Amino acid sequence: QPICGNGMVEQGEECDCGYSDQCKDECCYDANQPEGKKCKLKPGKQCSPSQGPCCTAHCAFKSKTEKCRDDSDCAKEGICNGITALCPASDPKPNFTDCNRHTQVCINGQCAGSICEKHGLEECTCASSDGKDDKELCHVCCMKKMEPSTCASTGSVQWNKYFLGRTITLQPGSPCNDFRGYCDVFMRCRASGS
Amino acid sequence: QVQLVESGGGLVKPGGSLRLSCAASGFTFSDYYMSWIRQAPGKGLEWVSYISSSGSTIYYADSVKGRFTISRDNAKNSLYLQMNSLRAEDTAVYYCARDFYDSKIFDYWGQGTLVTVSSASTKGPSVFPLAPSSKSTSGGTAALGCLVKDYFPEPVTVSWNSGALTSGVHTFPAVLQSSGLYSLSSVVTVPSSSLGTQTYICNVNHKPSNTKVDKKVEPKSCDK
Amino acid sequence: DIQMTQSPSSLSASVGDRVTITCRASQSISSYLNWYQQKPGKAPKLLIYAASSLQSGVPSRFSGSGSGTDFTLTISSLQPEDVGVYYCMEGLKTPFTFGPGTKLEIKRTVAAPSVFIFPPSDEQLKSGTASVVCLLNNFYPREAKVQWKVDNALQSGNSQESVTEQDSKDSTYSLSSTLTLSKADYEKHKVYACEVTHQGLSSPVTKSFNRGEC
Ligand SMILES: *[C@@H]1O[C@H](CO)[C@@H](O[C@@H]2O[C@H](CO)[C@@H](O)[C@H](O)[C@H]2NC(C)=O)[C@H](O)[C@H]1NC(C)=O
Repeated sequence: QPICGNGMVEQGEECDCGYSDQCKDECCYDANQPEGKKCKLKPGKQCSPSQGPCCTAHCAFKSKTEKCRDDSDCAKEGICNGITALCPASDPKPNFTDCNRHTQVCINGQCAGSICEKHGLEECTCASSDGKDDKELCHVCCMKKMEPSTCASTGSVQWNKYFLGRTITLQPGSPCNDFRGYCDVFMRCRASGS
Repeated sequence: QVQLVESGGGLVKPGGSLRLSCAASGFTFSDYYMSWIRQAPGKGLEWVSYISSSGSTIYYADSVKGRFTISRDNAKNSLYLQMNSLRAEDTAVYYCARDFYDSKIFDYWGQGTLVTVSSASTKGPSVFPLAPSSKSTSGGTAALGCLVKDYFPEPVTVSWNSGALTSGVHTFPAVLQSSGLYSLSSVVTVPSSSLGTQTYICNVNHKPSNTKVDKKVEPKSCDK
Repeated sequence: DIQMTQSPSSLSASVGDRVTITCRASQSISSYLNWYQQKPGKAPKLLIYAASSLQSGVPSRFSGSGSGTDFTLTISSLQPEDVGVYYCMEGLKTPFTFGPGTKLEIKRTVAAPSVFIFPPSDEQLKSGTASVVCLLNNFYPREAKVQWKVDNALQSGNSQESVTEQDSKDSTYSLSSTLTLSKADYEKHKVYACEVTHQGLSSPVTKSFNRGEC
């Protein structure tokens, strides 16, 4: 149901300033207008703010080299294309950059995997015999490629050359304990109810 | 079953300290995390502390850190929550809970215990009966009650007929009389025949003054 | 800083009405959110552990839902025992935050308030004061009006009205005021009464007693 009038702009239409009582945007016809001009872009206008962040309030495309998307952990600042009212695709930050509070790396211009593969390793799940075995679940561990027996914590004599006494802690929302749990803010693996 | 009993809590002067204990009757007390959550008299619930099974993990809230010292004894199946430097905003009912193997967050709770940070002094509750109608009708039209006059901290318990009388019993927290005095009245409506058949008595326990009063309610019975 | 909003806060509906409560989150809180029910005097109780999961022993009419920043509790058929205050508490991105609290009353047909008048006790009279109590029981709605016409003189104010909560068993209310006076005030007037003006009473039915109290 792609209803015209919703604040979001869907296909078919091009601007959704809304109903007349709230359509402050002059670039767009009101949603309660005749169907010939049903949420259509006003004549002699270049863009509307509802189309994207690269439009001026005076219905003109924001010039090129104008910022539209902020810098992220794996994304550089987006500049307006000067030809479209939407922020174009941001150029990705370089591979393996420290991401997700240094728990992960910048892969494919996004934040996935873990820091283990930054050092040429792969991530793994540790396990303790007795005591506070929960804490280890929220502690990042790494393994050699296809060698599960090499699994060890980041902050250990093993992987010391890579992490140098850094017991990296998982971020809240990251799964743990072989997906059985999800790590919480208190650094306690938690989930899989019952 | 699961049953948690909380003891302590009362009238503490501003500042100072107080001790609170939670007793966990039936469950594997050494296999579950423990926690404390409190609610002010007229506000919402608010978490306080979260305790691991064998120590090694003791969190608090940013509003209580430096004031609350919590402890536990798995052998004794108890959960202590010592609190220091109490302010006026600590007047609340504190609830004991069990923060399960981090799942079904708090599967069970306790009834709590009120904490009053007022600078006043505890006063013994006078008990006065509210008599029924001596010109009794029949068919079930009657009512009787007890008045707990001048009782303070807050908490009072009323058990009509030593727990036998439960249906028709009504009780609601009182309001300050002129010179800072709570005065609660409990009321129950009973059949007119039972008014002349059984004996009806209110059992009131004022834990803070440690005064227990058992007052029976009988009709006026003038011209003795 | 995660912000927990709960809409609505106050809510009155009749038996069998479908009820929806929304817990609004400032950011993308995790699905480890549980809904709890509290009744006054007693302690809260678990209703729905994580997103759309019914706890054993909880009535099976409840049904959770929601993702991202919006979570929803759905009571399929409201019932007299569902009166209470409901809270939403999230997890895993949560220092155990509790929602503001959705209060929920019930709507029922108007019932006749049972009015009883209680003269004071003799022991209190020797102390120096006296307390006369008027009682209203098992009525709806909260609408009330109590007048103390001592010796037909409509003096008012030493009464302090206490209003109970809705009994889940029968969805009714209760109320009580307390007139307080001194010894000389007790002999100051002759005949005491309390007047009731509930809307379900076609007339202001008043219960009265002489000072002889017998
Ligand atoms: C740079 O980033 C690209 C985009 O993610 C990488 O390409 C993939 O990286 C993953 C990382 O584990 C590999 O599993 C895939 O085999 C790669 N190729 C494809 C087609 O997905 C790339 O490896 C990164 N590194 C370099 C040096 O380019």
